[PDB]
Amino acid sequence: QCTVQVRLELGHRAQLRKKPTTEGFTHDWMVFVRGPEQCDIQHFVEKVVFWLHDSFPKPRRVCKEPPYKVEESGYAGFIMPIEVHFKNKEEPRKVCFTYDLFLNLEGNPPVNHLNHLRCEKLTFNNPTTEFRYKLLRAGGVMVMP
Amino acid sequence: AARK
Repeated sequence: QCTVQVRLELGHRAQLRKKPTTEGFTHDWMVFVRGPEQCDIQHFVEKVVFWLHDSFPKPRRVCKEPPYKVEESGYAGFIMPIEVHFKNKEEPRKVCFTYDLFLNLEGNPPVNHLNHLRCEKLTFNNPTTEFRYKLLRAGGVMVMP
Repeated sequence: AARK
């Protein structure tokens, strides 16, 4: 009875533009999904889908290859659903996350640049030898339940 | 502030 644990980092960067765009976009931002500490999650990740707000053209943004990121400009923050799909025949084939993109914070001295990061731990129960190999090539660690 |  083997249990495999893998870690993913979800984060974002946002910066006030020197000059707003013609449509009034005030900020440049990036949202990303990556492995911690030089672990390559491409061994076990097939693709990552970033679901942007309806206001953006073609909101369903797909990264099938690293880097897994979206870089955009805008005027407001929003909740971004994010789907990480696995290189697995069996279930689970995907995991769903939600990421809160925030562009600003209220502060005595204004800050032009912002960055945030979260650590998400994923647990797979009795994977196949092929998928286990994939998770462990990406820095996964196995415990016994 | 600005949210959507």
